[PDB]
Amino acid sequence: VLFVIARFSPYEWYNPHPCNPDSDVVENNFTLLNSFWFGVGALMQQGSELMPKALSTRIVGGIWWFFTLIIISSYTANLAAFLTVERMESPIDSAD
Amino acid sequence: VLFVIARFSPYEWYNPHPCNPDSDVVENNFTLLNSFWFGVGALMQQGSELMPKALSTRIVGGIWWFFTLIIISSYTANLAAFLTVERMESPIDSADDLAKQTKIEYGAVEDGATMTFFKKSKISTYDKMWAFMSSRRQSVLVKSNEEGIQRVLTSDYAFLMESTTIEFVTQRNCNLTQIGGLIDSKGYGVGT
Amino acid sequence: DLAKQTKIEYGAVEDGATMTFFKKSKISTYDKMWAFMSSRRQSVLVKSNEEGIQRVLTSDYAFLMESTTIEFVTQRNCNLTQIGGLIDSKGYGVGTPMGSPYRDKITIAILQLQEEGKLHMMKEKWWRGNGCPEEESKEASALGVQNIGGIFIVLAAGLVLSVFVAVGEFLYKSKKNAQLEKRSFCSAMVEELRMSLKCQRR
Amino acid sequence: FSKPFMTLGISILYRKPNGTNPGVFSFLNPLSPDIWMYVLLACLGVSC
Ligand SMILES: CCCCCCCC/C=C/CCCCCCCC(=O)O[C@@H](COC(=O)CCCCCCCCCCCCCCC)COP(=O)([O-])OCC[N+](C)(C)C
Ligand SMILES: CCCCCCCC/C=C/CCCCCCCC(=O)O[C@@H](COC(=O)CCCCCCCCCCCCCCC)COP(=O)([O-])OCC[N+](C)(C)C
Ligand SMILES: CCCCCCCC/C=C/CCCCCCCC(=O)O[C@@H](COC(=O)CCCCCCCCCCCCCCC)COP(=O)([O-])OCC[N+](C)(C)C
Ligand SMILES: CCCCCCCC/C=C\CCCCCCCC(=O)O[C@@H](COC(=O)CCCCCCCCCCCCCCC)COP(=O)([O-])OCC[N+](C)(C)C
Ligand SMILES: CCCCCCCC/C=C\CCCCCCCC(=O)O[C@@H](COC(=O)CCCCCCCCCCCCCCC)COP(=O)([O-])OCC[N+](C)(C)C
Ligand SMILES: CCCCCCCC/C=C\CCCCCCCC(=O)O[C@@H](COC(=O)CCCCCCCCCCCCCCC)COP(=O)([O-])OCC[N+](C)(C)C
Ligand SMILES: *[C@@H]1O[C@H](CO)[C@@H](O[C@@H]2O[C@H](CO)[C@@H](O)[C@H](O)[C@H]2NC(C)=O)[C@H](O)[C@H]1NC(C)=O
Ligand SMILES: CC(C)CCC[C@@H](C)[C@H]1CC[C@H]2[C@@H]3CC=C4C[C@@H](O)CC[C@]4(C)[C@H]3CC[C@]12C
Ligand SMILES: CC(C)CCC[C@@H](C)[C@H]1CC[C@H]2[C@@H]3CC=C4C[C@@H](O)CC[C@]4(C)[C@H]3CC[C@]12C
Ligand SMILES: CC(C)CCC[C@@H](C)[C@H]1CC[C@H]2[C@@H]3CC=C4C[C@@H](O)CC[C@]4(C)[C@H]3CC[C@]12C
Ligand SMILES: O=S1(=O)NCN(C2CC2)c2ccc(F)cc21
Ligand SMILES: N[C@@H](CCC(=O)O)C(=O)O
Ligand SMILES: N[C@@H](CCC(=O)O)C(=O)O
Repeated sequence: VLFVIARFSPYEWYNPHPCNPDSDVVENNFTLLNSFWFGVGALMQQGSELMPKALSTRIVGGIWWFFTLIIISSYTANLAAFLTVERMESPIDSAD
Repeated sequence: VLFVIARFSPYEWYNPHPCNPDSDVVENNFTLLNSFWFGVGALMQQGSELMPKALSTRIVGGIWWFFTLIIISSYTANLAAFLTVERMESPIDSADDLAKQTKIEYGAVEDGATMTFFKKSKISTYDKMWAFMSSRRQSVLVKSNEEGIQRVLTSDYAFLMESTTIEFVTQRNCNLTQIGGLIDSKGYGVGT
Repeated sequence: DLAKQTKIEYGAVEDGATMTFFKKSKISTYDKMWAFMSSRRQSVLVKSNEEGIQRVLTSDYAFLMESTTIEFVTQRNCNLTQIGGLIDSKGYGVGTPMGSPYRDKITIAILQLQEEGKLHMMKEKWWRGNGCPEEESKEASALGVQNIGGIFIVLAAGLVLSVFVAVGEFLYKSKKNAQLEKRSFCSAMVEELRMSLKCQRR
Repeated sequence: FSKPFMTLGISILYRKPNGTNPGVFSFLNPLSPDIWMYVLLACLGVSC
């Protein structure tokens, strides 16, 4: 979805070129291979070097960060229960 | 307030201009669209391409990070507790809910005290139940307790019975419970 | 738990059923309580219910009493509750002398009132008091403002502390450039024209 | 006696223990107040 919007949004078209372009070197650095890397790079909590610039891609960056914030937090909170393995509790303990 | 300071701080105005700085360049990267992106970007723990300069904006970045450090850390603490499912609340909870419906059939043991209770009741809620039970008297009034327990299992049926006999059944079948409080109070007495 | 301790004194109303209950009890737990109560009989056995309620408030004291009178007190004082389940089961009965024509007539008359619900209507009339704000209702404990709270305080105080650094960054710049370019108070207002510009500039 | 008009039971009357609230600086509790200094003297130290 981010690759669809990045080519479609006319603000992600920027020129890299920190020094006096004077005509046209405008690029759209989100390829396919960069778009998965922003997705995987935010899923593993590390964060990529590539950041969205147009607002059309910020909400995609915004919701996906909130998505991976809940996935990883629900992963950590549940895995505390599964490493602390509740032991064998065969349901006879006394004469009662 | 990050955008207000970054358009007021006379050190945020930096030149990109990497080669050799001449004149007439400098510009803030904190537009008002950008300052939400530092605010959301720090809140979502992922970090932005934006990083402030100019100590007055560093302190806003300093205190917002310690803000979002605690909120995310507090959110992960209780999150182990709230990921437990809750089973569905029963559509009846008292005699008022069970009288004001026709989806669940309900009766009691015929020629018993509970049938005798609603027959001679003058409570407006409880008279509705005997107005219900007297019509389809062949269907909802079972002959014994054991036929009453079985038709709760094998159908959609709520059964009116004594509290102490519920105390034996619910300790035996854990899929089937007491609904609501005690309607009246009575007692088993040795008859003479 | 209450029998196996000496930190909390405990008794009941003297010349009552609860004193009579533990006196003629043969339960091993309950005989320990009457072994306790008979020794310091002057201290822990109060004379009435009202003296028993007051010494729970004004001291470290657990009081043995009826369930229904607890139901009136705990709806009135929300700092003081019932501990544990019912020890026994008893009943308030209208006493008559030994052989009377009024025992059976009231036995009819009490049973008539409870099927009409009037024994329940009278109990709700008196035992329902202030409603008594009840309990935390122990469950998962979703964070309100009362237990996070201060992270908004340091965030508010952090932004207050930040803007005095921003005028501190302003004045240290406005003193530095005015050494040679312009004067002291005016060149601050010159940069106010810079900052209030809605555009990009030099 | 007649036949009862109210059901009883002997029970224990006792004070509720006070539920002292986790006051709004509650998140500083998981570390000791000298460790918060020791982290602060670390980030003032290691940065130097
Ligand atoms: C949750 C949502 C709540 C609402 C969100 C918050 C509110 C929404 C915020 C809306 C405005 C903020 C968006 C970024 C700027 C807009 C640029 C643009 O539209 O294209 C412009 C490109 O020209 C420029 O880019 C000039 C850059 C201006 C400085 C950028 C920050 C100042 C915005 C300050 C914002 C107010 C702060 C107080 C005033 C200082 C086209 O120019 P124009 O269209 O013809 O405009 C007049 C030309 N002029 C400006 C160049 C003279
Ligand atoms: C990992 C980050 C570390 C950073 C290093 C710095 C750490 C230096 C910290 C050092 C110690 C600070 C906490 C004191 C110790 C707590 C124990 C205590 O007794 O206090 C208690 C008194 O309440 C207070 O007085 C708390 C201190 C108020 C200032 C808090 C500043 C936040 C830290 C600024 C950092 C932001 C900037 C960070 C950088 C941009 C609090 O407990 P209570 O709730 O009041 O209980 C009583 C409630 N009751 C009365 C109702 C019962
Ligand atoms: C190179 C090595 C260093 C050299 C040595 C230098 C010498 C240093 C030696 C230091 C020795 C230690 C002395 C202090 C001991 C305090 C512990 C304590 O018990 O008191 C209290 C601390 O609670 C507070 O009130 C803390 C003060 C506010 C917290 C904010 C401070 C940091 C702010 C952000 C930092 C920005 C970071 C920026 C990073 C760039 C806790 O108890 P209390 O119940 O709360 O008491 C209330 C007291 N009161 C009533 C007055 C409120
Ligand atoms: C957004 C455009 C409109 C889309 C609408 C269509 C899309 C739908 C597509 C698929 C879903 C189809 C199935 C459900 C359909 C109904 C939805 C629903 O469930 O209702 C929910 C409410 O809905 C909400 O309020 C949540 C909406 C979140 C808004 C996110 C905005 C983020 C922008 C900020 C970005 C910041 C960026 C940062 C950078 C600056 C609740 O309903 P329920 O609990 O499920 O009801 C159960 C009732 N029952 C209990 C009896 C059983
Ligand atoms: C960690 C910091 C992250 C900040 C994010 C904060 C986001 C906004 C936060 C909160 C906003 C809404 C709060 C109400 C939720 C209560 C539960 C509920 O009602 O569920 C009910 C239905 O579901 C709903 O009715 C909620 C519909 C909106 C859901 C989507 C909100 C997230 C926005 C998406 C944007 C993502 C982020 C945007 C930026 C990218 C289920 O029924 P119930 O539970 O039985 O009813 C109890 C109702 N009660 C509890 C109210 C009494
Ligand atoms: C921009 C928007 C501004 C508008 C909003 C401004 C409003 C804020 C006004 C004033 C804020 C500043 C003073 C705090 C007093 C707040 C009042 C209060 O609640 O009482 C406080 C007492 O006082 C304390 O305990 C605070 C101790 C210091 C913490 C605050 C500064 C952090 C120190 C590090 C510096 C960080 C910066 C540097 C970091 C690098 C809390 O105790 P309480 O009374 O028991 O609480 C009542 C709750 N109750 C009723 C449930 C009992
Ligand atoms: C709840 O009960 C009392 C009420 O405050 C607290 O203990 C007494 O507190 C008063 C002052 O309010 C002192 O004069 C007494 O000496 C205290 N008595 C005892 C035995 O401590 C008590 O601390 C409160 N909190 C809890 C958790 O019980
Ligand atoms: C930081 C700014 C920019 C946004 C947040 C506003 C802050 C200052 C406001 C919003 C909600 C407020 C809280 C709302 C409720 C309570 C409970 C009360 O018993 C004490 C005050 C306290 C704890 C308030 C403190 C101040 C508070 C945290
Ligand atoms: C409250 C005040 C008085 C105390 C803090 C002083 C502040 C406002 C001033 C005093 C000297 C200033 C520094 C002087 C020079 C530089 C080098 C420049 O390349 C980046 C900004 C920087 C690093 C300034 C940041 C702000 C600064 C630290
Ligand atoms: C790099 C610097 C600035 C960090 C802060 C100072 C360090 C070196 C000091 C401050 C207080 C010190 C601690 C104080 C108390 C103890 C307990 C003792 O049984 C073992 C050493 C130990 C654990 C010390 C280790 C070193 C310590 C943590
Ligand atoms: O049917 S009874 O003999 N008389 C009426 N009552 C009650 C008023 C509660 C009670 C309460 C408990 C019983 F065991 C018996 C009866
Ligand atoms: N046990 C009741 C009959 C069953 C019932 O009414 O629930 C009685 O003594 O009459
Ligand atoms: N209510 C009791 C007396 C008080 C008590 O023994 O707790 C009774 O009727 O004898």
